Amino acid sequence: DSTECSNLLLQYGSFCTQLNRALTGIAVEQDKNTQEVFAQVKQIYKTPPI
Amino acid sequence: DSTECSNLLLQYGSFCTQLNRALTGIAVEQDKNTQEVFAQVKQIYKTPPIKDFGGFNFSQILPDPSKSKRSFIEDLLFNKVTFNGLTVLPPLLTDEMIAQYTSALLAGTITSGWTFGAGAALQIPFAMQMAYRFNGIGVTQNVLYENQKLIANQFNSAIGKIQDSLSSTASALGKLQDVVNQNAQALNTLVKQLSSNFGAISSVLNDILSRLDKVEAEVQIDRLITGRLQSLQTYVTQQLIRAAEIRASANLAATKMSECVLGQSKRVDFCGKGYHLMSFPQSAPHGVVFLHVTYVPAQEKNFTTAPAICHDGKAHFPREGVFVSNGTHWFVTQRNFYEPQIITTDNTFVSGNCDVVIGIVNNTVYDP
Amino acid sequence: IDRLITGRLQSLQTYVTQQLIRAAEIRASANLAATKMSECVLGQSKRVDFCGKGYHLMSFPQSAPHGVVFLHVTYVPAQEKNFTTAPAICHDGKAHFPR
Amino acid sequence: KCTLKSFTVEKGIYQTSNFRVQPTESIVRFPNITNLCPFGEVFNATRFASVYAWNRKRISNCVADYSVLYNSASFSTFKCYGVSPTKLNDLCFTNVYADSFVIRGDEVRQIAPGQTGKIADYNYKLPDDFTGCVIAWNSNNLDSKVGGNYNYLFRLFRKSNLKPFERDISTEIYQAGSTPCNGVEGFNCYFPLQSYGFQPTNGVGYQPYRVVVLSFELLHAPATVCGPKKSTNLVKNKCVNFNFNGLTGTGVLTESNKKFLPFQQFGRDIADTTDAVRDPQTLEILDITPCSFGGVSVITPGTNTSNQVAVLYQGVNCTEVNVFQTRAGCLIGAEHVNNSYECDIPIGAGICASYQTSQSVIAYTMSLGAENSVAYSNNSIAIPTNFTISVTTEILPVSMTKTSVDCTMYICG
Amino acid sequence: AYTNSFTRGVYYPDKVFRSSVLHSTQDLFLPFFSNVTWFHNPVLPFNDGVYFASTEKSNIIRGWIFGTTLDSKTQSLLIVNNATNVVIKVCEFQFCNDPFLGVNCTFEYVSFKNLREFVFKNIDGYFKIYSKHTPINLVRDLPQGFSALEPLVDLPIGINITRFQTLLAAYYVGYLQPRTFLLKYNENGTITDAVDCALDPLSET
Ligand SMILES: *[C@@H]1O[C@H](CO)[C@@H](O[C@@H]2O[C@H](CO)[C@@H](O)[C@H](O)[C@H]2NC(C)=O)[C@H](O)[C@H]1NC(C)=O
Ligand SMILES: *[C@@H]1O[C@H](CO)[C@@H](O)[C@H](O)[C@H]1NC(C)=O
Ligand SMILES: *[C@@H]1O[C@H](CO)[C@@H](O)[C@H](O)[C@H]1NC(C)=O
Ligand SMILES: *[C@@H]1O[C@H](CO)[C@@H](O)[C@H](O)[C@H]1NC(C)=O
Ligand SMILES: *[C@@H]1O[C@H](CO)[C@@H](O)[C@H](O)[C@H]1NC(C)=O
Ligand SMILES: *[C@@H]1O[C@H](CO)[C@@H](O)[C@H](O)[C@H]1NC(C)=O
Ligand SMILES: *[C@@H]1O[C@H](CO)[C@@H](O)[C@H](O)[C@H]1NC(C)=O
Ligand SMILES: *[C@@H]1O[C@H](CO)[C@@H](O)[C@H](O)[C@H]1NC(C)=O
Ligand SMILES: *[C@@H]1O[C@H](CO)[C@@H](O)[C@H](O)[C@H]1NC(C)=O
Ligand SMILES: *[C@@H]1O[C@H](CO)[C@@H](O)[C@H](O)[C@H]1NC(C)=O
Ligand SMILES: *[C@@H]1O[C@H](CO)[C@@H](O)[C@H](O)[C@H]1NC(C)=O
Ligand SMILES: *[C@@H]1O[C@H](CO)[C@@H](O)[C@H](O)[C@H]1NC(C)=O
Repeated sequence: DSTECSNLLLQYGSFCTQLNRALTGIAVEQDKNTQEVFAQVKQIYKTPPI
Repeated sequence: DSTECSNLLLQYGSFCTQLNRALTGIAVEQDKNTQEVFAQVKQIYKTPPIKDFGGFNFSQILPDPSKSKRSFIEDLLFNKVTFNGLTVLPPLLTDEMIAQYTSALLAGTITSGWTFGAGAALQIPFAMQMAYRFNGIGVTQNVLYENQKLIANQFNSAIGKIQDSLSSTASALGKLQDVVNQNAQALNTLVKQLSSNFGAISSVLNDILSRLDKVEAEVQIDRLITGRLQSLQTYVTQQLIRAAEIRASANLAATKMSECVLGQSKRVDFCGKGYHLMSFPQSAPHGVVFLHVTYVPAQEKNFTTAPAICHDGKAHFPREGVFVSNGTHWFVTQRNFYEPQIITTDNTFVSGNCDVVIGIVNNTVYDP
Repeated sequence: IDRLITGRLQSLQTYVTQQLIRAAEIRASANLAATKMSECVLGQSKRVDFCGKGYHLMSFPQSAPHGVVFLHVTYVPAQEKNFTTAPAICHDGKAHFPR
Repeated sequence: KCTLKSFTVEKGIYQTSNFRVQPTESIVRFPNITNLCPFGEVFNATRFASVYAWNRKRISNCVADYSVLYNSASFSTFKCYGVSPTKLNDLCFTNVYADSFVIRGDEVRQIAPGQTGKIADYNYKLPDDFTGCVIAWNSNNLDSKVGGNYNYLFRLFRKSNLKPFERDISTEIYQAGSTPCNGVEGFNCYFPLQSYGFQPTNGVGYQPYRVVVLSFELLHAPATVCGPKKSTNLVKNKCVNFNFNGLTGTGVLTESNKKFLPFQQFGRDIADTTDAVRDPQTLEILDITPCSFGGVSVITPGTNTSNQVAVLYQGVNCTEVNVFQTRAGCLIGAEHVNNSYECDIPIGAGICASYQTSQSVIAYTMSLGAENSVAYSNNSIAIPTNFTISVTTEILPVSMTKTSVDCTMYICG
Repeated sequence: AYTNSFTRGVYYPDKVFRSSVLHSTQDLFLPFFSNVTWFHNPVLPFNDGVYFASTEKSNIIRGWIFGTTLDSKTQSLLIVNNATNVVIKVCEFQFCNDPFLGVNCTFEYVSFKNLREFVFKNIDGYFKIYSKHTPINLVRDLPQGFSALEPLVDLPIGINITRFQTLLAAYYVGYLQPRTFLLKYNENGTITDAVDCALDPLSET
């Protein structure tokens, strides 16, 4: 949160935005990986009381 | 094409040679990925001049000769998916060659079943091929021949719903569109990075060479070289990571070609939901589409059941199928379709006496 | 010296990044070879074209430098003849199907 | 062989180089040469100043063609200081100044950096660091007269010497003694101005000259005086180097259907690339296209077989470069064969190449396999009467060579 | 008195044609839905730059003065419509303490029914002017809608400006601020719409 540094970092162009976009793709994939394994069942089946 | 810059770039050595070698490996792999999905047919099989397929209608997945020579559904698929030293190289197989491969795979499947994958294509009538696929899911083949018009109508109707979906929406094609979008965004980012200073006096290389004398210009140009070389190393690394994912997807598609199209898979959910009958390949931009045909059971009834039955002190078990009761009588049925039969000495086998089995029930076994 | 350090460190980071990407391709190939050992050597696979072309009978592993070779033994049908065929036959007003 | 760093080459297609169409010539275009600085009214006008009271012109907001001075034989002397005169056609300045006077031919030598003597001391002083120009011509034909010209004066006397450009025009009495002046001469009291009295009979150092002195400054405020822009003819449909308004580049220039608004000068692509321009002289919109470029690939059978090769100029049209055009590029040294085979060496877009029979590299459309109409009917089956046991080989990679690096010994050692 | 700016005060930021594209740019812009000071002639701040507009059918407003003192001690810009033609000068003017037109100089230049709108900014020694003119459905307040101001002149003056005043009846003054805008260029290369990227979270999106 230095403004003096931040205005120099703007001169490097897209690098900062494409690092955030890469890590966001990792994060959205982790929820997809979890759906593909567990969310296969259509209905929440229950065992009988006996 | 600045010669003052080009002679400074010599100081970095192998870097541009090994970036070009890395992208050339990605480019050669895309032809290999394609060849392994589509070139699974030894011969360009073709369908007969008359369509005597037992009431099944493939006209919307077969080639249209009035048109490339794509199917009607392959035309819907091809409609719905949509120089700073940069070049695009053509694929080795043209879209017309990919469509001849899907045509041959489809024609081999319809005219000879699973046999063209194992050796020579052996012809079989299509209703007799479908009867073998019913035996493959554990349904007796008389269930096909006694329902052949219903089964053919349910297939022809379900193929019509694919056309209606692909005419009206692109929601499932987002997988192929995302591959087009990601490669376009990555090249636009690489080109936009030529507008950046990286700390230099200007992002324009001729401008530096006009504002400054030789030794001062050389220090400013090395910042553009450093930032542009890093900008390109970032692109090539991301294309290497992205190609490894497309190769995993192409290996999966090549396995679905062999196991779902050239065969009948026993593997649960591998060829869609329900019990796999057969599937058909259709070509798409940068991809394949499989139309997976499956048997889904539809209208269940409850029955009382037993593991075995007692007769003359002998315990009888069903040879295939399961024992069921309608509340008064006892029958044996096949497991996947209700077709009750009288319990007989040739529907069943004996093993030991009535004392051991938990939940055995008393009945006649008829001896023919 | 900082110019040499910077360029040599970038040279070595490029090598290690490409060895990580290349090792992931070799792992996928070793996982495939370990699956072919179980399903083609320790069993008989019904999966089409998993253990060579034709109907799989058995396969034999042979070692090679940095790899494995599978000798896949398959049944290929060889000399077909044409016949007339029927789905069922009529007898005493009833349909018979092949068992 | 040099691309692969080897004396032996295996069968394949290898990229060895990049092709790039070179610029045929250079174009330069700037707006029509206009708003020239008013130097004709400084140098070529009728009247001229006395050296005690020089006329200064301020030159601004204009283009200054110094070549009209330095190439002209119209002058008895021309000089520039700190800057070469031919470079003044390139340089641009916030302000420029021209100082003008009539002076005797000897006292012209006092018109130099940091000078001394009656003109430098009491009429016109230049600093020791003076960067600028001096232009002088004999004016005995204009400024001398029979019986002596009374129009032209210098200051002989003053209380103290002038500072650089100190434009004192006073007639005040110089005094150096106790008797008061009261506005007139007397004991140690002197009237400051004297006539040169120029006569046409005079020797060269006593003849009149007209002189102009030019001074330049570039400041934080933008350059209002600038070098006159040269320009070429405009060349279309060919690869050229170019410069429009100072926007430099290289490419092929073509007539276009783009509809720029009247103030717009350049056109840009989605990714900031310039893809059109307006010609600043005749206001056409020109599409800019890159000069043709692509990889150069050498197609070879192995050197164990032969030394023959074919060459592919990737994505290039053969017009830019047997010779054969393909969608993969211009293909040179391969015989086009229109009977198809399995792909030996892949070229792209359905084309492959092989070395075949009298022996040459050949290029062909690849064959996908033999055709077969399967003998289907709703009534017939084929059944195998025999088998072959087949043994097939599959090869799989399992491991790499295990490597370690001491990063401190690689980098330093 | 104060009024809403709506989506007014966008101008073409550079001399570049772009077509059927969305271009993102940072510059001194009048922020969307900001308020503007409304007048029916004080000395005013200039700040980073000014948006000015009036509703007109009668030529009441003739010109402007710009500088630090706007008076005698140092050079100041003067801009005046001399009936047939515009006249611009940058003299050290010894003119009135409360100037109007009744019912040395280092540079010089010579060129209700409607809303007439102008933008003034003085970046790195150049005085920029942009403008537009339109018919209007309302006389007393700024018209809701979109049109972009086109550059008139780009003057190499190099004078320090911190204040301005108008020479003479409704007119409005707004101040530019450093902002990022996303500008929509149509097939003719005209700016037809914009997003002020700091207005609200949907505009950031
Ligand atoms: C269980 O199935 C049997 C048929 O196999 C049913 O028995 C028949 O019922 C009809 C009248 O509904 C009689 O005319 C037949 O003579 C019966 N056949 C035999 C073999 O007995 C029986 O009704 C069914 N039970 C229930 C509860 O539905
Ligand atoms: C096959 O399906 C198409 C599409 O519904 C239809 O046009 C055609 O007439 C059908 N042909 C037969 C023989 O049913
Ligand atoms: C089977 O019986 C139970 C109890 O009557 C009922 O809840 C269930 O819905 C029945 N299922 C079918 C297929 O009829
Ligand atoms: C089911 O449970 C009952 C008791 O509720 C028992 O009598 C019967 O033998 C059991 N049958 C089986 C198959 O377990
Ligand atoms: C089945 O039959 C035997 C012999 O009659 C009898 O002993 C037994 O109790 C019967 N079991 C049931 C469950 O009715
Ligand atoms: C089978 O029948 C077809 C059609 O008559 C014929 O082309 C083919 O040669 C026959 N023989 C075999 C062995 O398939
Ligand atoms: C420049 O001069 C040429 C002379 O032929 C004339 O045709 C053209 O209109 C002029 N353009 C401008 C912008 O003054
Ligand atoms: C090659 O260039 C010529 C001349 O411009 C043109 O007629 C031809 O169509 C071009 N062919 C290809 C494949 O680019
Ligand atoms: C190519 O095709 C033409 C007919 O279009 C034929 O006459 C010619 O001999 C063929 N050339 C080669 C070298 O195959
Ligand atoms: C089957 O094929 C073998 C060669 O593979 C041949 O020797 C043998 O005679 C054939 N048998 C029949 C019955 O055709
Ligand atoms: C206009 O903005 C100023 C400064 O933010 C504020 O003092 C004033 O109350 C506002 N007026 C209206 C009507 O919004
Ligand atoms: C674009 O320009 C053409 C004339 O060149 C004009 O007809 C059209 O209305 C303009 N606007 C659009 C949106 O095409």
